[PDB]
Amino acid sequence: GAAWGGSYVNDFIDRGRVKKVYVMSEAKYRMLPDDIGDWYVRAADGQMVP
Amino acid sequence: GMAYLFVRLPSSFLPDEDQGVFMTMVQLPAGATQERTQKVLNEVTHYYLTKEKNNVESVFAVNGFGFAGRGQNTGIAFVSLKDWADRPGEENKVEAITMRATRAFSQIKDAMVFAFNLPAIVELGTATGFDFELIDQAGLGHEKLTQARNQLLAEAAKHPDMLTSVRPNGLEDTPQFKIDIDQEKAQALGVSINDINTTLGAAWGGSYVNDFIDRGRVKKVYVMSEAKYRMLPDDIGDWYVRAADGQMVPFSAFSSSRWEYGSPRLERYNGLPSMEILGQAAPGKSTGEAMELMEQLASKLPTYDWTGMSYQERLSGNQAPSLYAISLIVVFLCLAALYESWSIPFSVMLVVPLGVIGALLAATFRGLTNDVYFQVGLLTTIGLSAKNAILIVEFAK
Amino acid sequence: DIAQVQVQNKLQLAMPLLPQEVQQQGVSVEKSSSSFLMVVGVINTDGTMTQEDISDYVAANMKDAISRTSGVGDVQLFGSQYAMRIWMNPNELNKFQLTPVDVITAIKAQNAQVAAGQLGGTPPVKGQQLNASIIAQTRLTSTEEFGKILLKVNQDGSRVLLRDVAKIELGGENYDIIAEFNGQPASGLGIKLATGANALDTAAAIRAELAKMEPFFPSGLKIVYPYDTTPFVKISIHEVVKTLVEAIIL
Amino acid sequence: GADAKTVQDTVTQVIEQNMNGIDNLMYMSSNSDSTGTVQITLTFESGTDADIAQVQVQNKLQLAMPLLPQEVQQQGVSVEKSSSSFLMVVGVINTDGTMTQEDISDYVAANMKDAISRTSGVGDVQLFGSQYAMRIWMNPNELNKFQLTP
Amino acid sequence: LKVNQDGSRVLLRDVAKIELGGENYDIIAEFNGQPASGLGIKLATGANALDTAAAIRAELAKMEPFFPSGLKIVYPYDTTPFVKISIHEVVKTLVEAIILVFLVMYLFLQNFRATLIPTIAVPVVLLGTFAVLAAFGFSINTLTMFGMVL
Amino acid sequence: GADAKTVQDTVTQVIEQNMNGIDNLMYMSSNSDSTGTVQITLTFESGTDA
Amino acid sequence: DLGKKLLEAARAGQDDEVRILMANGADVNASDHVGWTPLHLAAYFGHLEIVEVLLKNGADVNADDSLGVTPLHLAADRGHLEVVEVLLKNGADVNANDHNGFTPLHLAANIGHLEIVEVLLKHGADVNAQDKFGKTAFDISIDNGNEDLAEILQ
Amino acid sequence: NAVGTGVMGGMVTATVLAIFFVPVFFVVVRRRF
Repeated sequence: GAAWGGSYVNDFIDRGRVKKVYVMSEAKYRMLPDDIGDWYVRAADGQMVP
Repeated sequence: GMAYLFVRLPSSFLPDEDQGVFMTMVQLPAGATQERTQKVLNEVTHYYLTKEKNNVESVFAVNGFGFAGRGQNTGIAFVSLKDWADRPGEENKVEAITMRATRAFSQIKDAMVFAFNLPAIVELGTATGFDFELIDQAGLGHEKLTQARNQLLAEAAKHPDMLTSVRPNGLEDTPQFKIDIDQEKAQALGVSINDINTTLGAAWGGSYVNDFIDRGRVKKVYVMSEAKYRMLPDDIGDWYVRAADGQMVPFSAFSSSRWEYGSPRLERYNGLPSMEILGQAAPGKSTGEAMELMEQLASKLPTYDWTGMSYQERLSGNQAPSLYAISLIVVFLCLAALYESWSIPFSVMLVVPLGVIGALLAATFRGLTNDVYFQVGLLTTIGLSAKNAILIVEFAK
Repeated sequence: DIAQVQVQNKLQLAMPLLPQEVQQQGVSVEKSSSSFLMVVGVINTDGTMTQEDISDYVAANMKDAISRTSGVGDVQLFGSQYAMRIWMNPNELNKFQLTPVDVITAIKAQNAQVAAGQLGGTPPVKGQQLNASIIAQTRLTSTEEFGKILLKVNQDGSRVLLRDVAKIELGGENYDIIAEFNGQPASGLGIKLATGANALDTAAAIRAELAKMEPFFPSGLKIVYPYDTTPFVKISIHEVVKTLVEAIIL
Repeated sequence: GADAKTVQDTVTQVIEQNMNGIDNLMYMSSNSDSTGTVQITLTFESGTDADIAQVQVQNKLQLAMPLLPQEVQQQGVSVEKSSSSFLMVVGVINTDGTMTQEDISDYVAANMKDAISRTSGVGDVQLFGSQYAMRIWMNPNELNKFQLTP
Repeated sequence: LKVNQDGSRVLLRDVAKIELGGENYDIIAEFNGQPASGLGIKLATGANALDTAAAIRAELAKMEPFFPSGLKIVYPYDTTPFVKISIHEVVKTLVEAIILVFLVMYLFLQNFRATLIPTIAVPVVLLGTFAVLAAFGFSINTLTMFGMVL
Repeated sequence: GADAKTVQDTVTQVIEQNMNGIDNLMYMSSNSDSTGTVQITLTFESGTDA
Repeated sequence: DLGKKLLEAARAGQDDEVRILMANGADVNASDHVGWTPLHLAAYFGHLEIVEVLLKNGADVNADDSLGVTPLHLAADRGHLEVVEVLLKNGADVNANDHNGFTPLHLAANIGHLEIVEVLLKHGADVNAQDKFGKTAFDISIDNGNEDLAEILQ
Repeated sequence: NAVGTGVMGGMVTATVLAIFFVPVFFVVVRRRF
């Protein structure tokens, strides 16, 4: 849900005023259903899993 | 003789009075310690209780405070005086104590100490001064805006016949001790970032962890390093942070430092940054005068320049006497109906200067001002001599 | 005024039952009407800046001042104030054995403004002469500053930084809205009139506060009035005054 | 412990951002000094009612509160109304030289303050000191000895 | 904090000096060379300032016997007399006013009866004034009494 | 989770000593529950604005 | 005394009242209080005229201050070309070290100022400057972001 | 004083002068009209 969706992590100083900081994923990699088996997440044993 | 004497009489809101108290300032150089600013205050209070122990009752010496700004380099002292029955002659009135007490505090070296009677009414809206605000309209920054002020504050002195006592309210920039730490070394030593930004701002800054109860009252529990462990920059190489290899690393193995310039008291106004300036009008001149030049001089300021005038200055915009006109329109309409004439009203209305001229002679003998007790003091002699007249007119008529 | 005081009072209880990430966004209580009083638009005659740039000036340099102007219930932005956007790539995160959770972690710890105390600070010791502040760790400013951000240290000696997995672009807070004036890239503010406030006086007020801040726009930054319901009130009202005088002469 | 940038950028800027939709505001002063304190005077049109003025301001501060640091939120953002109109001050001094101002203040606070506040015919009352506080002064040398960090 | 593998224990006293302390140490006030905390007392709405000063005056005397050794209070800034004197002076001027109107009236006139009529008409009107101020909200203050001796 | 007293000294005495000025205040009462809760009630001069 | 008057004028930029203070015999080693004498300040804001005036009258160009920062450092970081050249003409140390290990060549790399780096290199350059962190000139040029800055350092 | 000098002094004038100048004011205004 950070990858799609997104996540407002922080605050930072952009040219004086204070502004926000998001995190999400590039569109290409989030446009198709076959793209879920494209993403891998870490496991304690150290291996990514589709 | 009335019109001539009226404008040659300085005008003012209200005379200071002798309230039995007067206040004094004490400013010290940037970097001054709390201890140094206290040895000065020691001197001030002795003077009042020695070289003039027939007129002073007690001295309340507050180290570490100031109306311009706070910090270990400031202090205010307030003086309380004896009954007027124990003081006689105008040689012992607050003005006489004050000028004579400010004129003894000059030999002092390294301090800017100066006693002064306090404004009647506690109105920071001290009279005949203006209140200038210089804003940052674009995303310029501090070093940038701080420059543009020194610049307006240059001209301001180029017109001593117009403007005097013009100064910045706030505080000048001072040196800082900036300190950065490198992540690469940091992750490579096992040490976590959260472990650092906290063992610093806690030991050095003070951290308030929780609450505790004492004597039936809740209070705060704070944590900090011992006075003698957070004084100077060397002392920074004494703290160690535990790594994850279960090893300890000294603070001086992931960090660097130097000196930078920053500002205490950063001011701001209506959202964007500001420097406040206050001054007053030169002797003889007015304030409608002493503010127009400030407004222009300012317009030449390098673009993101804006003027916000506030407070004493702001209300001044108000008001034009559209009342002095109404007021006078009515006094006429009234006589018009009493005597039943558009013309006779004038014979009663003429007496105004006869009442006012004696007001002005009376004043100038002594040295008094165009304050509010005067302006009503006229209004009552105007009203009464116009009354006499209505009678002689109506008896004659 | 009081109707707002209560509805706020009852909200302030519900606050801590809402997800961490709905509080950080800030919930707003307003007392406006539901119809736009006026839409004050903003174009760029020079085209020096894009429809994204345009929206971020409006957002960061005009909206608060108008939202604090007495009589203004609500200000709705047609576009989004910038925000440091970061776009992560799946193939590159797996390549290095990483997960997006980790990415979030490195940002919270390198982009932080922390309080560090000061030297010679109270309580002083016996015989202190020096007294300064201490500074470290200020917020990040440029995307570039963010690109540096260290993610991990390979045993190999490789530097996995934030750039290598994401494309950092200062970017909009959100991409939902795109305004266009006359088929031309634009932005603006939908202003709603707080309850009971005089429309005309309120309008005079924006106009006044909007004027205070024209003398500082960048190249070709023009203001436009695509939607304003106010002029019809002023003209209407003077049209009756006219038929008054008129009827007297007749 | 904060500098004035930390204070201004964060606590001060954010508050300023969210003080929206208040009524009858002429102007807004603010100054973020280095002693750690911010100070945001809001000046209202004359004849405004102070009680309402202050509550709308307090309301937007509240919604703005989840946005400020942890350690400012813990501390407290008070909102008083400014006058500088003291009917007097009372000097609580100590001729015996047996107690510090630290003590005098605690004493005034716990005993005199309630009575002063409840005093017939008196309005608000300031205290020119604090209450005692628990202070743990560490030694940087000790902790390391034990592979301990603050 | 930690337990020695050696098994000895590390307690907080061992690495910090735990003593009660004030929240803040920034400012230090004094009075004739001795420490004092003071208190700022604001005059509550719609209140009388001569009373409220006598009130606290008694209320301070009333807690006197519980004070610690050497603790005694004083008045570094009191505005009351300035309000007490002012009022004495209003009434004085109005007193010697009538006296003068008696003699500047007996002298020109002959009879005793004429002098008297003034002594009645004057204090009547001057009394009514207070009533109507009261209606508009006005207080008895420095401005509104001089506004009467005039 | 707290006794009635712990509260009084951390909650009720906090609030009550802060209540120094109020237009038209007659009296003021305050009970602490031990259910960990509490309430304080201020009664105003009768002709008063609620 | 006047020394402080001078310090308060080197900092501000009032060069006029620096001639007057030079006229009456002020101090040029007034240093305060962190050890930053006026030459240090003049460079850091920065003012050419007063750097020079001061230089003529009596100025340690190389003044360490508490941390060893020297005017040359201050110039490079704040990054004033015109003032880096002058401090170099009147004799400075381009291999000057902070208690840190920061020479004027790292501080110029960090700021991304390719125009100062070149001069510094011409005057002096240890491109093998080992930082407290062993990072060097071309090392901090990559990590930083700049590309062409690493070119010159290959 | 401020209410004492601009009144006592102001008065000595508005009576010495007025008792002579107002028999005038009334005669010169019945003239022009």
